[PDB]
Amino acid sequence: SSISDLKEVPRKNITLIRGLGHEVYEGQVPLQVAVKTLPEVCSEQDELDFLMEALIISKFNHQNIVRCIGVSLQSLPRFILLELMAGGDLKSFLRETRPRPSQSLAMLDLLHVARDIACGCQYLEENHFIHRDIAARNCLLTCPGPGRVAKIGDFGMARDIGGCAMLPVKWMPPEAFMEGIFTSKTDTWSFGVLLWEIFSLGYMPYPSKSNQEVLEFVTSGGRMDPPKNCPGPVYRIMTQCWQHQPEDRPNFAIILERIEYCTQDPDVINTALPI
Ligand SMILES: CN(C)/C=C\C(=O)c1ccc2[nH]c3ncc(-c4ccc(N5CCN(C)CC5)cc4)cc3c2c1
Repeated sequence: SSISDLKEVPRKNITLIRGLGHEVYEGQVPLQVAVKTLPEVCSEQDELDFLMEALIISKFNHQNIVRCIGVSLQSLPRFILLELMAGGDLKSFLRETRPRPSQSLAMLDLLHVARDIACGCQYLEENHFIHRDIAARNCLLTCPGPGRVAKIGDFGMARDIGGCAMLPVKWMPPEAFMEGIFTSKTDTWSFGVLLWEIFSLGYMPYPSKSNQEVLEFVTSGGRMDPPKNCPGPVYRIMTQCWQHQPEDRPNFAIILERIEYCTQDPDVINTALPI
C-alpha cells in the first residue's frame, strides 16, 4: 500500500453539509460522503495515525467494510472521505428501534446484522487483519429499514497499533486484557460480545459491572447470561466465542455457518423480541 493509491480529492470539490457525531460530517464532492476530520490542534502522532487509517481502509474490498472514497490531506483540516452510512451506528439504532408498547424489528433482522458483521470479520481474518475493537458502536448501517446492510466502520483502534482505563475491556478476551496478546481469536471474542449487544437491543455488556469487576469475573470463568428472549442457538454462538482458550474459539467461517443455520430455524426467527 502506498499514498499513491490514495485518491486525493481537491478541497475545492468538497462541501460539509451537517455534523453527524463528535468528528464526522456529511459531505458532498454530486457524491454524498462521510467526512472524518483530523483536528488542526493535533499531536504529531495523531497525523501519522490519520494517514494510517486511510491506507488501512483503502486496502479493503468488501461489502461489509465501509468504503474509502478518497482523502483531502494536502489541505487543512485533513479529511478522510468515507461511505455515508445513513442508518448511523448500530448501538444507537438498536436503542432507538427497541419495540415499545406504542409500537419494528424482528429476530431475522438481528441475525442479518450479525451475519453482515461476521462476513466483514471473516474477510479481515482471511486478510490477516486484527480489528481489535469489534463493538456495536463501531458498526454502521446503510439505512434504518428492511434493506439495511451493516458494515464495520471504525478502523482507529487497529491503527493505534491511551491507557489502562481507556481499554475496551468489556469487549476483550483474557489474553488481550492480561497479556496484551491480539490474534484473529481476539476478534472472535469481541464478536461474541457484539452478538450480545445485538440480541439485547443495545444494552451495555455486563450491566452494572464496572471494568475491574468484569476483568475479575471473566478471568474467573464468569460469562454474561443470555439477553432477554435470546434463542438458545444464538446464545450458544456467544458462549463458543467466549471460550477461555483462544484455540477453542471458532473462526469466522464457523461463526458464519452457525449464524446461517440460525436464520434457517423457524423456532429461532419466530421468537418475539421483548418490549
Ligand atoms: C461512528 N464511527 C464508527 C465513527 C468513526 C468512523 O470510522 C466512521 C467511518 C465512516 C462513517 N460513515 C458514516 N456515515 C454515517 C454516520 C452517521 C450517520 C447518522 C448518525 N446519526 C443519526 C442518529 N444518531 C443517533 C445520531 C446521529 C450518526 C452517524 C457515521 C459514519 C462513519 C463513521
